Amino acid sequence: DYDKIINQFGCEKFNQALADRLEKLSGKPAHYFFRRGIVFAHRDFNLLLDEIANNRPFYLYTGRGPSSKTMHIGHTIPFLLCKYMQDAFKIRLVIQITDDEKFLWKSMRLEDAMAYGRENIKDIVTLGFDPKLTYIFSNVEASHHFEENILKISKTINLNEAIKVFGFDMSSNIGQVGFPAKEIAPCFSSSFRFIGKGAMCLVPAAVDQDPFFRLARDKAKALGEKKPSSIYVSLLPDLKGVNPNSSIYLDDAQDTIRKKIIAYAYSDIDVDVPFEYLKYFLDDDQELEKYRSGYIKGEITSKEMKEKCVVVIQEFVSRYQESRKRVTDDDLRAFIDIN
Amino acid sequence: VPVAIDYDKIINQFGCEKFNQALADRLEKLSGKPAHYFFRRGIVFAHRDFNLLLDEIANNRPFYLYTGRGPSSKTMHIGHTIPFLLCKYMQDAFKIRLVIQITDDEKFLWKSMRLEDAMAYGRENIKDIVTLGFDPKLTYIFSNVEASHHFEENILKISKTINLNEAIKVFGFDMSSNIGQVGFPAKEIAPCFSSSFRFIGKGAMCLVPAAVDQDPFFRLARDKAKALGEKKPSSIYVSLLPDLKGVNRKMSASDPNSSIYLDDAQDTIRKKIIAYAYSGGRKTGGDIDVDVPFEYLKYFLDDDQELEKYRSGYIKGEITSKEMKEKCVVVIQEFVSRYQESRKRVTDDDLRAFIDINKF
Ligand SMILES: N[C@@H](Cc1c[nH]c2ccccc12)C(=O)O
Ligand SMILES: N[C@@H](Cc1c[nH]c2ccccc12)C(=O)O
Ligand SMILES: [K+]
Ligand SMILES: [K+]
Repeated sequence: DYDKIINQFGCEKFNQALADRLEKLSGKPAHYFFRRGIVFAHRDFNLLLDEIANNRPFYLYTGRGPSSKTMHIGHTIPFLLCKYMQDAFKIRLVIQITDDEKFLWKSMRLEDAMAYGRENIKDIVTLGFDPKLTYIFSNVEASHHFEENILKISKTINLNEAIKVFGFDMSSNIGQVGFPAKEIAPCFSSSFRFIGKGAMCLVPAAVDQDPFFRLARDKAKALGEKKPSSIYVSLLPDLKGVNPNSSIYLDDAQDTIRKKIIAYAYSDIDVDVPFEYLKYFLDDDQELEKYRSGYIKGEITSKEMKEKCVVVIQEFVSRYQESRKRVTDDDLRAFIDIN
Repeated sequence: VPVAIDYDKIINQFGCEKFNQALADRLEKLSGKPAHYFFRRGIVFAHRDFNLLLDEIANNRPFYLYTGRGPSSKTMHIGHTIPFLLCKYMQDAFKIRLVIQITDDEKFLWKSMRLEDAMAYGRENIKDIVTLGFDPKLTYIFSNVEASHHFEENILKISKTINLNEAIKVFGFDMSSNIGQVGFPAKEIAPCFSSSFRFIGKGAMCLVPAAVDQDPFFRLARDKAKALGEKKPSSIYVSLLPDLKGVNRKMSASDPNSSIYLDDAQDTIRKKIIAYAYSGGRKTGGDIDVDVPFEYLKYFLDDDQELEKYRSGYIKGEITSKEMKEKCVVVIQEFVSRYQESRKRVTDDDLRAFIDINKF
């Protein structure tokens, strides 16, 4: 229930007026995420759209927390949204890899969290962001470049707030408690040398990242910075239709994919996982529409739905692996270089 | 109580060991050279595991010193020089490394200050410290803001081992504390571990000369040593020089008029001491135990026999309070003057050598 999720976090409901505006402003149709309700919520997107209308530049900011097995396809969603956004407005993108957060939260040696951090970057670079417009960084290694901001953010946030907003308690470690300043800092242009002096930030994130951003927004004025704007993506469910072997991984083979879908995909179009997967990955609106119409009229079977989902997901992973196989460890360096 | 302090109540309220003359003797044998007068005159009163640091030395194992200063807007008073003098000595006696954390972060995080200022003040305090004349080849002085990231791993590892329950019980944090403050003790703890500095031997033991008010950081550091696979730091504690009325053995300054500052003119030093220094003298021997001028000498008179001569003479009424004050004036005066002429000669080249982690 998406209205209840919006109510709990207290952000705004996304709407199609905002998609039209974005389409109008980009001279190209809004990415289908905005059209299919995958982007369902926001804070101040209108204001970021106003920034584009006034031909002022904005920049994107998103993050990823390590915890490596291979990444699955659900993990690509905000990053795809950033790719489209970068390619539409040829704008800069900063990606935070939270090796520190994963270390501080999970039972994990730091070297491993950092090691997973690097693979996640290789995996993320795969989606083909512009190296001249994208800065991806490890927190452990590189959040000190905006140390001043971290301190400044940290000073404005008392434990009272930290607890209420994040649910810390007497057993939270003092790293966890300090960490939100490191997630908030990249929300401000002053955090990066390579970004214009008062560029607005746009933060595409799982809705569940919101508290960082309501908070960042509350402290912006006190810090003399522009309020970031944010947009939220629904989370792709696993194939059973929920949140192990029923996720679709980025290193799954073509046959592994056809297996997982035929076996586990729950098959009434509001409950149908194969359609839902299609909502997220099938490029063609006229095509997707055929299947929504088709299943609804009973002119298409669950067998056919599964199988169209199969080939679409197969087209996606195959594109991904074709690029992945070619990401050299040299290529990784262009993205993490600050200088 | 002007000079006299119940050192044992201070030692018990913290959980540390008391210093003894056995440890100074051990220090003499091991360095060949005599033990710094700090160790002989009661100024090093408490410690944790100094016997073990001595055992490291005796075992041809290296150690390093670590100490700190939070920068302030204000000129620091001569009291502030005490643990840094102890380091200068320890460094020269063992030709060992020293790391000095300037906590511009802490001062920013705790005070009503722009970060820019804390950092500026930090940079002045590095000039202030270098003045005391350390070995450029063995001393790393750094700002936390610029430089603590070279040990962000240790900060992160340390941060994992300290929960809020503990952070509060130990440091007195509350709901109105900011989250920078709460995380800060990991940053003070980190330099206790040789791995926090690339240029120090794999597992060299740390020795922290400190005000006892700093113990909680080190008790905690020692508690997390095993957790981190690191050697427990040793710690020795200095009794703080009192103000001229005695009493305020705070690193913080009470009534400026009753403290001697590193920028006081010679006549101010005389005026201040003669006017406000509380004396042991009787109405009409002398009461050494409360005599503030003698206490100052205990801290600053680099000559043992001359100290003994004033002590003796005082106890048997052979020396007057005016005379004790007088000698106290000359000693403080010379110390401040040598300090000030040294400050002038400190170039930025001097400074840049102390500041650069690449030197080692
Ligand atoms: N903490 C997030 C990662 C992250 C950091 N910064 C972000 C900004 C936007 C979205 C996500 C992030 C996670 O565990 O996944
Ligand atoms: N909290 C200390 C600063 C400090 C950091 N590390 C230290 C090590 C030793 C002594 C003091 C310090 C102070 O303001 O005094
Ligand atoms: K900037
Ligand atoms: K080391």
